[PDB]
Amino acid sequence: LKCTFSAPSHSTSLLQGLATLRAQGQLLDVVLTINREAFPAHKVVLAACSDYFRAMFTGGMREASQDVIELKGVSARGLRHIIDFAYSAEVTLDLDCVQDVLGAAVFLQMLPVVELCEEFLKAAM
Amino acid sequence: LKCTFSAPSHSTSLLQGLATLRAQGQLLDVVLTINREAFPAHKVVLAACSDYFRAMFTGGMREASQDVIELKGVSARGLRHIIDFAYSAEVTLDLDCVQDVLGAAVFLQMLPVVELCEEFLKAAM
Repeated sequence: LKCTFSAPSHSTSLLQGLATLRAQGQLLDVVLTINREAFPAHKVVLAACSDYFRAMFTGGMREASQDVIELKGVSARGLRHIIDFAYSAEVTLDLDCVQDVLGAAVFLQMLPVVELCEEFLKAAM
Repeated sequence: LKCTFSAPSHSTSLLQGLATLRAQGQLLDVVLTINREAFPAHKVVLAACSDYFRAMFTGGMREASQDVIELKGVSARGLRHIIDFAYSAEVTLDLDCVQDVLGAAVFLQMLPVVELCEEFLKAAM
């Protein structure tokens, strides 16, 4: 009588739970820094939706093991939006911030955010 | 012109990413044990879908600071299914294992699994 059952709302509920844990400052295990600005996160969450972060945290230049990692290559504002996306599946865009977000999304290999930025640009033009 | 966009596929892709990281043995930060059987996991994933694990890993219990935690009273077979559900949104049930899985889901407050066990048992009879 063996049968497999699925819970279609589970991935959404799990994502919401991850975001409430970050907001409560709980179980965090990395702080990414851009210049002097600090971005706390869960390595496993970022690794699960970006092959860039996955490579960084599961191999790496001895940064894989660090608790505080200086991130080069994107703007601080871009990184802020990308992390908030990882925990929410959403991004809030305007023409002032889209350069930062889109550049960061390409660099950090988060194609769904690239596509959302392109949708925004079609509408804003 | 300011607008929020969402990616409906993100929570599903993220869940899949978490599952592949557990399968590769990557970024794990807890081992639960039942009679010396080891169950590795990511605390933040278990905490994001069970109020029991969230209390254990974020609270003032002695367990909150332990990397290896003994789960007294809990079914080892049941725990296996519960953790696999956390990472997959699925459970595979039959009449041989369902009692273990239901009992562990109730104890560990994995509420969707309780419902799925009840649905299987209602169908089986």
